[PDB]
Amino acid sequence: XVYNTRSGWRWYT
Amino acid sequence: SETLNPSARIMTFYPTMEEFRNFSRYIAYIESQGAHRAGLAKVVPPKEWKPRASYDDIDDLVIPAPIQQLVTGQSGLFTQYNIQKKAMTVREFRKIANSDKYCTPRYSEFEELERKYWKNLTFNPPIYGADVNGTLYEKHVDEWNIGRLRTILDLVEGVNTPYLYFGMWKTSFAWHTEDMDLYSINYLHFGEPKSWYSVPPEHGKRLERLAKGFFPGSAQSCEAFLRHKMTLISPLMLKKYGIPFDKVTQEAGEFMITFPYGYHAGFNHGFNCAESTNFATRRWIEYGKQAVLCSCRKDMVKISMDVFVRKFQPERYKLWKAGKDNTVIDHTLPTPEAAEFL
Amino acid sequence: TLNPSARIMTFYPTMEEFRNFSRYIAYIESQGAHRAGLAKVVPPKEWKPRASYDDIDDLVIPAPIQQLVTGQSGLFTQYNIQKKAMTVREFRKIANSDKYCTPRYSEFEELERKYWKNLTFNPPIYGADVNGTLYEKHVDEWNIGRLRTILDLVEKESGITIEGVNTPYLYFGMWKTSFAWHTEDMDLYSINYLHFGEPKSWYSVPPEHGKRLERLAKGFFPGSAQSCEAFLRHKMTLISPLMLKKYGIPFDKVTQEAGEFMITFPYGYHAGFNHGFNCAESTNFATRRWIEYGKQAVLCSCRKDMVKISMDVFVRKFQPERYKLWKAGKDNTVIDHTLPTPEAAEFLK
Amino acid sequence: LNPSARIMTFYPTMEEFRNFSRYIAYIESQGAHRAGLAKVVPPKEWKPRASYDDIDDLVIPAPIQQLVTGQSGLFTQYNIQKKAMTVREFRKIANSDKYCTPRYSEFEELERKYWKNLTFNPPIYGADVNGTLYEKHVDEWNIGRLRTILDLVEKESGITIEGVNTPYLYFGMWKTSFAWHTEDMDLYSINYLHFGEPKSWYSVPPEHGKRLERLAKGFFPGSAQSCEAFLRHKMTLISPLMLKKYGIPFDKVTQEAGEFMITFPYGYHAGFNHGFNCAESTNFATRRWIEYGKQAVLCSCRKDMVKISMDVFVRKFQPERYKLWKAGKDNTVIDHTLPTPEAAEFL
Amino acid sequence: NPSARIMTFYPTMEEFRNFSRYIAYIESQGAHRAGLAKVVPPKEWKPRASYDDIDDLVIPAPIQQLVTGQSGLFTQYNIQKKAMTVREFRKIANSDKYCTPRYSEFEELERKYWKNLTFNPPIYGADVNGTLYEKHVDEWNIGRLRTILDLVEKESGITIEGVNTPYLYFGMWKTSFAWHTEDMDLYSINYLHFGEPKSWYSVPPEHGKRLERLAKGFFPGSAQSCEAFLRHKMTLISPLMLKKYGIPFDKVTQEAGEFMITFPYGYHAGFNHGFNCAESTNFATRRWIEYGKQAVLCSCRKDMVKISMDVFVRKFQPERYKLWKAGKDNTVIDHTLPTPEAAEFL
Ligand SMILES: [Cl-]
Ligand SMILES: [Cl-]
Ligand SMILES: [Cl-]
Ligand code: NI
Ligand code: NI
Ligand code: NI
Ligand code: NI
Ligand SMILES: [Zn+2]
Ligand SMILES: [Zn+2]
Ligand SMILES: [Zn+2]
Ligand SMILES: [Zn+2]
Repeated sequence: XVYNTRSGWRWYT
Repeated sequence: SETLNPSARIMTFYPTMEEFRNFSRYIAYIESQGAHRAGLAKVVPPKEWKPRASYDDIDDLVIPAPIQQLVTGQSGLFTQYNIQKKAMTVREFRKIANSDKYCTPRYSEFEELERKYWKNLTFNPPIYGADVNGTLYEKHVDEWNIGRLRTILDLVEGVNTPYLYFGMWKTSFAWHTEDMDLYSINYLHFGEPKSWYSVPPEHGKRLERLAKGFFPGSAQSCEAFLRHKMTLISPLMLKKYGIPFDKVTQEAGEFMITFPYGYHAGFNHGFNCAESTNFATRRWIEYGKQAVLCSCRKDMVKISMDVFVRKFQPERYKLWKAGKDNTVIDHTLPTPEAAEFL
Repeated sequence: TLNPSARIMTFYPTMEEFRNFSRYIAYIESQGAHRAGLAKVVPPKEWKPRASYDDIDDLVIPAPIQQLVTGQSGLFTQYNIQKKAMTVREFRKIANSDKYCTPRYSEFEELERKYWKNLTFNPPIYGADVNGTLYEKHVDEWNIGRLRTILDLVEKESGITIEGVNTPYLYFGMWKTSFAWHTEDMDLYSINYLHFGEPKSWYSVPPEHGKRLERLAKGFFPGSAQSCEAFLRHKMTLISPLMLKKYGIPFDKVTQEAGEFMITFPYGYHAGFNHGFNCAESTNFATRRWIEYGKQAVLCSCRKDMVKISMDVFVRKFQPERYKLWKAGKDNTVIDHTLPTPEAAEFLK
Repeated sequence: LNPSARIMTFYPTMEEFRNFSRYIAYIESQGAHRAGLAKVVPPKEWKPRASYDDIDDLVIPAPIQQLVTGQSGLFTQYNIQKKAMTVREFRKIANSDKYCTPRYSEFEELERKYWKNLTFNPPIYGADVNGTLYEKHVDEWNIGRLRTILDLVEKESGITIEGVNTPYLYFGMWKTSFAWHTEDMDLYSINYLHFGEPKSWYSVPPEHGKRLERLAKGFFPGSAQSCEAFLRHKMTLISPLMLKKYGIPFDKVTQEAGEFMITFPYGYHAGFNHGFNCAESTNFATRRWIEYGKQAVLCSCRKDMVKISMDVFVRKFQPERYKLWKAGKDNTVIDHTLPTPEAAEFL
Repeated sequence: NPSARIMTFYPTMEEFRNFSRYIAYIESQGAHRAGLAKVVPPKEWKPRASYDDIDDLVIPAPIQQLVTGQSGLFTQYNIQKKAMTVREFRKIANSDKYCTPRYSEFEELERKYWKNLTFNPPIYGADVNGTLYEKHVDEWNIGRLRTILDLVEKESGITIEGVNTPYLYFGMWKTSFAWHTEDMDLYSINYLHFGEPKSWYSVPPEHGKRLERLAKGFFPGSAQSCEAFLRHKMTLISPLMLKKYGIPFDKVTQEAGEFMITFPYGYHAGFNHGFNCAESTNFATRRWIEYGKQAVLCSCRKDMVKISMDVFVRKFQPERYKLWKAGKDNTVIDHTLPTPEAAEFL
């Protein structure tokens, strides 16, 4: 899924 | 106020050591010169000033969540997908960044490297060592310490913590304003440059309109879809639709300041390390109150403006809490702290 | 011969006597009210400065102060800890909570005993020094916003604004929130109207005996006295009435209730505490009689931001003949604290 | 690019259709396996399920957004995990304007659009969904229970490998694609397109498989140095134009709803979905596969990759060779043309 | 329970040199059980030749300590005062109104402390960034103890003042530090450079939880507002109160030139006898990691100290990493067990 970080949306597969 | 920086062009400042020392006061100063109208400003600190004595002891720094940046798109419109990769050290990251596969191409003029960036954006997806909690400042450095700027943003009851960015060639940051339309400070510790695009806050809406036109699905799914930081729009595309923008290349030892509601984007020329945080001035409070936030994610960055309205606009607290504080922001107006320079 | 006992006098003006505030101050001075240093004025029941207090829950108290009190044997020092801004609603929830609410008591003396017994325990929050007024605009009678006394000359001519002195201050109190022994800045007059809520109890030392209280205070806080000429003006010093009795300081007590005015007179030392959640509005004002006090008021030397009013404008306007003497520094006039204000002539005829 | 390497389609009768393993042997007697890919159209009466109305609330735990990077007919696909969703949410997105099939007249136009837009508008693939859409009472060609010798893995080893000896479901949309690959352990594969738009396939005859990986190695040398069997990552897309350019024989076939697709050992295949559809697939084996299983070059760079112990198979079907193979002295050369022994009945 | 009493150690210079090793040793002797330990350094060892050149050192944020309470339960409020020099501070501290009272036995001074706690609020020159160690001192240098705590700065560069950097404390009579464990339940090192003694109370880690319960019972409002309100370092509890409710505790006075070691989850409190100057910082061992994982932190303030445990777990507890990140790590701490590094001394 995905989580929000300072640099954006980070997708952790 | 509109007489200052009428062009809304990115301004560069060369403070002396005594002008540089008080960071907040200097932000107010550059706003008294109209710097904020560009949405982006450069500050060259005095050569004597160094946040760190050397950068030879950072090989052991760990990038917990490097991101491989896949880019899809064409015709100057792209969407970037940051894929979390296996943790690595700055040494490992530097070895990849400088390797043949990922290193900066040959170029003479900047415009050539920009052309290559916009041409090859979708190929050989690079790794960005982004969003590392950390600082490369030494403890004793009290000027422009991104780790502890001590702005009113500290009142939040971490946006004000420092983040390290280990870039390699054609690592990108998408078009966006800061979370809560805050200020940004970005210092380039070492390495190759970082090129920036910026749209004046005065014209931010126009960019948004353009963006909504090109990604109608994303806009339908989220009013503030640009806040996902996935949207890349080439400057040629902005020029094609008459959107005022400026560009500036940041080199090692230089500060970039993004101002409230300044849309900016850019890319790294090669292996580098930057350090950035968000900060605020009193001017930001209205921005914070009016910032259009990302609806679709529960973990978006949302700061309660309540403490700021109480402390700095007590007379309006009631009105604001009743949804009736319809103040209109004047993007040309300097922060009140600039009074002593006006 | 007027008010020899120097006891706190209460007044019940009719609506017509009430109208001219400055004139009524002259009247109550004609009656010797100023000799107590403190006087209560109950306005006519028809009079109200505001139709309702229903719409203030979201009024912000910028700098609530938690009052830490240290001391023993009727001698205490109060330290104000600034806290983050809170609304009147939040302040009232705290004030009326079981932790901070007024304790159960039969008669006032019991609550006074509890105040002096628990003064140092469970520090309360005081919604003090709030810039604003709860008076409605139309009210012309006793408007703490516009009392239109001679003190206006500070802002009118000298152009100087002094918060809580020139302008109105609101005060949200809870049980055992205190104001320390002090006279007003520049030894001015004070007006305090209790809009709503529980009573506020006052101790008052007659101006005639103010120097005695000072002398006692200096004895009890020698270090503070060495540091500052007028250390009581820091408004940190609490002295129980039992200590005033023990060392023969004349004083009087009066409890002020919602809808009531309290006037403090030049060089009238006073202190007190709030019974529970309440809201008071106060400002400073002046009469011609105050001018001599202002000229002679001993001031805080240890702080650069202390309240000082330039008396020149006043002496020029109301003591024309004396300016040159006073400006020379040989105007050794001696205040008689019993003499009413000159404006009281018409009430003494 | 060879007459015996062309994909054959078979139209069995219900009587021919019943015994699956036997029909696989038959089509191999007919040389189907030489194309590496074969189509089997089941009899018109046969259905694995009465209706597909009840599946709309079915959940896709891990939909995959297929981000493709590359150019000049060479691409790498990255599978980005998405929020779980139902096939109703999936169908909405699939049929929406951004992800619906383009307007086309002939397949060739749709193929050209696929290879032209491969790297744009990443589709979501409801792939690798455990479960079957066969009704449990269907004994013919049940992907859930093919009753092939591959069963020996679960029956003897007790190992369950999801997608290999269990059924997988695939909810596709336009431009969703599967990269060039052979099956795990170079097994057989079965693919049934339950409903919806077609799935187009590319096949390289097993005889030329080594050539393809050779080509792949030359074009992804980093991936090749990292992993010998890097194509097993299923990330590598190569266009028909590149195959033709480098002299790799291939064939293409389009699978419509209701049709079966058989993948033969070491048959590299790739392809894409025309639009919203649902496919069910699993792996299976024959005696012929055992040798492939013994010789399959596998992924060395990931510990979770599928590896089947060939012991049980050699022991049961090549007893004479067991010790020899365990000694590492089994140097049998596979003949990709030869049909499976069970096809001797048809020869 | 001498097994859990405060121990004092007198290392020779050779065994003094390796600080981390010596911590492992005193743990082998069971010093960690008290939660507090004294280390008297070699008489030849000195961190700094003279203390007469620091009079001009500025105390940026000296705090006046207002204390409110009764019956051995108090709350301490720290009122920031104007910056002052060491010179000004010592002048006040040694003045008549703030000097140490006259006393013969330590117990008399303790009695006066607890009797006069709420009166005459002292000023505490606390949390002064800096070190009084001379640069070329490689033994027990609070500025650079070289413990595994350093890893967090080594991997991120982040420093937390007073935690991975030294702090100076200029105390006077009756300046107190409330009941607390260290941030992240770390180890603490405190060296009294000069001046009057500092008295300490320590509750054994074994019984630390009991203390928390007791505190929660006395400050239910504070306990409802914050999970770990003791971390505010505002709560003063007299030894009489601890005894009454059966909380085991020990007391020790630290003289000038003496080290105190605070052990993970060792609650401690105390007061300064008179004008003095101490230097402290935090540090860690492998044993600390579990404490750091299980430390109950302040939930009501964003400025509270929080260290990311991922570095430590990944490096020293790979086996549990997946479970710990999963939340399936149910390790129970045996506060009795010494640090693995103590293996040398059995
Ligand atoms: Cl879109
Ligand atoms: Cl004193
Ligand atoms: Cl490669
Ligand atoms: Ni930014
Ligand atoms: Ni007053
Ligand atoms: Ni396949
Ligand atoms: Ni401590
Ligand atoms: Zn959004
Ligand atoms: Zn003063
Ligand atoms: Zn591999
Ligand atoms: Zn807390």
